[PDB]
Amino acid sequence: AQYEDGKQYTTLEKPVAGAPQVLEFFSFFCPHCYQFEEVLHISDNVKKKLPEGVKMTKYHVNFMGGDLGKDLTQAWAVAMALGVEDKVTVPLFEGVQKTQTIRSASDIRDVFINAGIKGEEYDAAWNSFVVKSLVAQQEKAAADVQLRGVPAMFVNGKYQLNPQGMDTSNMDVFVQQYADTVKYLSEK
Repeated sequence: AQYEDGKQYTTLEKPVAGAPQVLEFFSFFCPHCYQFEEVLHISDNVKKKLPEGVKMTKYHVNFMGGDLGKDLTQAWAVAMALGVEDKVTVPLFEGVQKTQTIRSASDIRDVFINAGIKGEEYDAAWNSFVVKSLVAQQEKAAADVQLRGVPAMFVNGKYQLNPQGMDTSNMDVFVQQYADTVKYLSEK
């Protein structure tokens, strides 16, 4: 066929029940993730092609960057709880990978402050059980699929995108193949 299991995607031989429809994992320490977000704009092009009645989910992971990796998973929970993902994603990626000015939880906090989140509001969220449970969700979703690498995308808890099987000569063509593959898997 044109889309073949083991080529543009793989099937999980243990499917995950009740999973989010489109579920993407990343790390602010992850070099391809930086490309995916700032250069390729994957999440965004996928969304533009998804049918509707299908919502998109993105989670941070712990297994890169040790202690700071964990802080970032908690900060991303704060971002989700406050609905400020689209204001902190770029400065967090650049702070970790470009300027390398993020070295502590306080440095992560500064990014939110600079993005206009008030200090008390950030700290309140950081310490809240709603954020604790949101951290728990991120961990559980990753555990459910035995996640050992990012970037990663899963459709309906049964299919895993396989970008290694796509031409990268042209960055735009790669992105559409990626997005079109997600749509195909979505309609399966």
